[PDB]
Amino acid sequence: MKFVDEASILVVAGDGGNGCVSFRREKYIPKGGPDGGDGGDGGDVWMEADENLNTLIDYRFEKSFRAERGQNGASRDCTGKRGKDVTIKVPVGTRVIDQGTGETMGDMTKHGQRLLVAKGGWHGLGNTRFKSSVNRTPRQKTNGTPGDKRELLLELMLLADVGMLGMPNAGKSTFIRAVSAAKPKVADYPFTTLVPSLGVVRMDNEKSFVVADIPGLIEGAAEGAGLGIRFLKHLERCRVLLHLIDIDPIDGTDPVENARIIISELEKYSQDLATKPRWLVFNKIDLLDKVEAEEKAKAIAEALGWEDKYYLISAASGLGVKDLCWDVMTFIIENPVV
Amino acid sequence: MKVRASVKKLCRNCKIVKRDGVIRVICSAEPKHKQRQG
Amino acid sequence: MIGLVGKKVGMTRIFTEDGVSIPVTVIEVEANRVTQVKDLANDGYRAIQVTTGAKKANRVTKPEAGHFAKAGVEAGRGLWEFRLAEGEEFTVGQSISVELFADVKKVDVTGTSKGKGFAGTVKRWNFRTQDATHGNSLSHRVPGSIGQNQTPGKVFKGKKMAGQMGNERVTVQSLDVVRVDAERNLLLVKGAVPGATGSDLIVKPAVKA
Amino acid sequence: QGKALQDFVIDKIDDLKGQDIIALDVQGKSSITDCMIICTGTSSRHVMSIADHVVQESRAAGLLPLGVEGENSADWIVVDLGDVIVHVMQEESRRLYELEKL
Amino acid sequence: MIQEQTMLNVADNSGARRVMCIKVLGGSHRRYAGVGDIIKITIKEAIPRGKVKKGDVLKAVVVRTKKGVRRPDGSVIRFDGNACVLLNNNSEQPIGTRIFGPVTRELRSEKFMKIISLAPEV
Amino acid sequence: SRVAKAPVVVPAGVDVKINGQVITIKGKNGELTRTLNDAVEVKHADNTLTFGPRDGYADGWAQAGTARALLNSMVIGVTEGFTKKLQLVGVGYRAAVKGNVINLSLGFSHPVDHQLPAGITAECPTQTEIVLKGADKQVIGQVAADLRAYRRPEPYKGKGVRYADEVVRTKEAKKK
RNA sequence: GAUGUCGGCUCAUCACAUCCUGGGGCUGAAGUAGGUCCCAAGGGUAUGGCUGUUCGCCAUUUAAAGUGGUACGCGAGCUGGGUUUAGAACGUCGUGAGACAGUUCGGUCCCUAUCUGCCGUGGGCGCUGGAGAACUGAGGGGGGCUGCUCCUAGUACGAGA
RNA sequence: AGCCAGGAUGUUGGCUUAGAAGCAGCCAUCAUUUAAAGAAAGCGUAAUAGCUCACUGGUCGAGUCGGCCUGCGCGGAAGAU
Ligand SMILES: Nc1nc2c(ncn2[C@@H]2O[C@H](COP(=O)(O)OP(=O)(O)NP(=O)(O)O)[C@@H](O)[C@H]2O)c(=O)[nH]1
Ligand SMILES: [Mg+2]
Ligand SMILES: [Mg+2]
Ligand SMILES: [Mg+2]
Ligand SMILES: [Mg+2]
Ligand SMILES: [Mg+2]
Ligand SMILES: [Zn+2]
Repeated sequence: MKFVDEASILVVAGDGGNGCVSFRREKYIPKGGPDGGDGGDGGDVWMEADENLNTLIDYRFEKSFRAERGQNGASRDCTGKRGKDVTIKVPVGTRVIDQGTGETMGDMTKHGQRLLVAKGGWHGLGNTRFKSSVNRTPRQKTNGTPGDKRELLLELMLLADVGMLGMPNAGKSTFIRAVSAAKPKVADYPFTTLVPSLGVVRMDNEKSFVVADIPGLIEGAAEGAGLGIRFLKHLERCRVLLHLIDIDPIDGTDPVENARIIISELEKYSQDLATKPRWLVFNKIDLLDKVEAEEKAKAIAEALGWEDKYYLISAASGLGVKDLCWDVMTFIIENPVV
Repeated sequence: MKVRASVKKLCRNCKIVKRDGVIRVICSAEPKHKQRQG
Repeated sequence: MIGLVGKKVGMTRIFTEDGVSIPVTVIEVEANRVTQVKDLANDGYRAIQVTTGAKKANRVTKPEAGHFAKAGVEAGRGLWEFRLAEGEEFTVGQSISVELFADVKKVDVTGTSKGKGFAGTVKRWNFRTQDATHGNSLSHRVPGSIGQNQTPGKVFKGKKMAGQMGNERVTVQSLDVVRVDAERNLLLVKGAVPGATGSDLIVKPAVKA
Repeated sequence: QGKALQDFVIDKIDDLKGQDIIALDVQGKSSITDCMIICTGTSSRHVMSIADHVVQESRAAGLLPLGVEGENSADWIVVDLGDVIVHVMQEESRRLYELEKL
Repeated sequence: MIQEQTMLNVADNSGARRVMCIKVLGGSHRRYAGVGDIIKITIKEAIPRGKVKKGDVLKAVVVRTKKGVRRPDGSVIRFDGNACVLLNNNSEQPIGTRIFGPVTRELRSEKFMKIISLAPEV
Repeated sequence: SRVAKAPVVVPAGVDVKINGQVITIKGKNGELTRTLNDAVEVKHADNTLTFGPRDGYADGWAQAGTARALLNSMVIGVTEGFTKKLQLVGVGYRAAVKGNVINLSLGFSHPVDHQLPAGITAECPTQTEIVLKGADKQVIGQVAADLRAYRRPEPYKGKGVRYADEVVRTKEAKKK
């Protein structure tokens, strides 16, 4: 369901098989020889990238994934079977990090790409493998090489096409309800949402886009002491970054000051988000019953001076929801670079 | 439910009952404490 | 309800209006006459004894002649009993026709299958023939092993080997009836029935769904 | 139904914005049908949507389709409406499979 | 019938000429493939410029059988040569763009309309 | 045992007949009869019913107190009656009663029909509300369990049928 | 005082510490699909390349290609590839004859069933006068496998997939 | 042991804290009228709420609670004709 990154996984490669110290005795042959089958190769844990997945909810409990013990070498030159490979379903774009001198082993690129994370243990050679002129009755046995005990950290970035950035007083969460059916928590208090949530806007069967709402940020969010600026990491992948500004906020009462305060820490996260074409729309229009609604819209739009196309919408019900979505999708078409 | 030779009251809300000649533990709060084979 | 007893005359196909060919078996049924009706008081179970066809007077001996004369029925090829279904009733001497099969639409046919004589293990139990080459000596259609070593030390009952095959009662269930003829006394049943041409067959309404 | 399903299918496809509608009156060249309709699909999802739309309306019309093929892959999907086969396929599939031969 | 290790011809212009039915699909202990069936083939002879190469393993659909096809009226459809249409491994769709030769009506019953539509015969 | 130390009192208009080890509490709300264990004795007395065991029985007072409990519910059911409350939560969940049969629609592919005992009646004040009226607590409890067993609630969304006073576990589950 | 061994073929049977199908509990069980545990032996439980191979690796299916016992089942049922008497050769050891739980080439698999057992089929007698039929059933045996598609329903669930 | 009630007063205790009002973090943990109330153990709310707990009152009315020694039992306990 929801989008949660920063998953951790523990994976162990299958231990290699164990040979057996056995000797062959037949009907007429008391001295047959060292006849002990070698062990089986240990299981191998694999990585698989699927287009369908876009979240790591299945790995927030960090289960321990076990590759089965390699089959022990049986007597009478019976080689044990190798353990079956373990494949973990992973989305596209995840980062692979080890705990302790960890590095990026590989980045998921396309569907079906396979990455090796831990190679299984080698099989244990039986007494058949150590007979020679020096020693003719080998009693020595080799333990299979142990599997790889590795700690894995999975980092995933947001795959949404539209990202939202606005104050907690702005109707970011309630706008998802007007454009989709996702049912996030909506209430009259600051910082209602704690983690980013997804939403898909499907007005037609042929064409659709994914829009995600991001938890609100405050004046002091730039340096920290709140939720920080870490939730803007799930950006730079969205084609367009919709911006919501609360007209005549109930508890803000400073529309001019807080309108430009978003850009303050936007210009200070890491590189000012490369100044991607973020739009600018207002919300809570139904609160202003009449001509006063858009009369203040131009007054607050001239303060920014951007002067580009602005949309007057109300996230409560309709009133620009059905037409703003088309323009958002229109922007998507001509720009296919993610 | 877990089935094991040793059965004990894991939490304060575990009742030990003898059903059909075997020892069982019933947890009214939540069903993770169900045991058998006492 | 009860069924009928008749004789198979052969097999023939039936062409439908859409061109589909239905291979059917043609069974002639003579008007069966009830020779006895059983009751709980006397025998403890309800059944009716019927006969079909005709038998030569010289071949018919006195014991069964009195049996036929008691019911007022002439000689018959054989005698059979059909179990009643808790509410249906028949009287002694009543002739049984064939039109009652106009609604069952599913019949069960029992008869003595063809006799194949002493059949081998391969033919009877559908065993696997051993290799005919690669050094094989005097063992092609032999059964092979028939048990384990001395620990069992015997051959279990019901073990599959050669013996008399066929010439026994065989039941084929859920056979569709195609057409029934009253004035000609023919019954057309879809599929193949056990036995050879001219053998006696017992047809009953299907017991399964 | 005859000479009426020809216009019925075209109306249903055009109801969902089909492009380059062509009707081939294969009266005797083919031994399975009487006429054929080939239509283009803008995208993979559009092709599936067109196929579902024509099948669903056919059931309400009173004719059950005999089957469809291009379900998993939307490159080319066919619908068997009895005497009429209707092909809806992507932009690429109409050139690799050149359907002007019949 | 059609069983494993059987030389097979091609009824399409994918690029192959002679393939090997070497595994028949449908269930456990599958012995034979009828006229409409999914089989696994390996390329034994193909044009170098064709869409497929030598040694490739993929799925095929039978089209014509030596033994024949039993119609519901006791009529058989015999043929001189065994042919198949090549399909992609993941998705059962024809690879070739044309069908060369007659095709039985039985493929219509099993919802194989790609072969039936672009086949200039039965 | 010690629960049986408190004899029960029957209200006015309640007739009690003893014919050995069978007890009848027939009255305003129907007629019912129960056979005993042949080991506990009830003595006819003033307007109060007492219980006692037989000498020479190992169980003794342990099982005698059981009759004191069941007979207590008998007088309640014949004068006040027994009420069982079941409610339906979830979309597509409807309940209706036609005579002696409750009609159920619980997201299945076929309607569910239940046949009630002779002395059990059910009413549907709301499409998602069924109330069971009976004279014996054991019978209505079995009936309520039968209704509950079809769609026992799951702890993720709570969909299913439940008692009015029953509290069910709620889980915030998120994975796969 | 003796062919008798491993593997393969034919034929199987039994146990459940259950591979699938069946019934459930818990879950870090949204659903499909999985993790673990309990009951359950009715049925079913793969084809090829390599090697003699059992076992394995590989290719491709299936719901699965279960674990073991039965003189590591079964050679008075078959095979004789492995090993291997007598021949010969290579490497090594020894002066040598020769040897080597080192390798390579070739190298006789007998039996007409007495008894128990089993598969079928008969004669004698009995069942209390004899005979001809037709049945109830004390008991015994056979069979019990399952894939895919559609409707329910793109419904419950799920932001969507 | 059940049942019916009470279970606050400065006081949202101070700091960090968007939110720490007892139950995300630390600290002191003293002290008020009471038969009793701990800035306090668990559920829940981001936090308020909303449920308990420690403890007290009333009806009910006679044994109740938890340690030892000993006899006989229960599970632990699945294999092949
Ligand atoms: N009438 C009206 N009220 C609105 C509208 N948009 C928001 N509101 C009101 O203002 C409140 C703002 O809260 P909310 O929308 O949940 O904020 P948010 O998007 O969740 N931001 P954050 O996650 O940071 O708390 C809403 O709960 C609602 O009461 C609107 O268009 N019309
Ligand atoms: Mg929000
Ligand atoms: Mg429609
Ligand atoms: Mg589909
Ligand atoms: Mg869909
Ligand atoms: Mg489907
Ligand atoms: Zn517990």
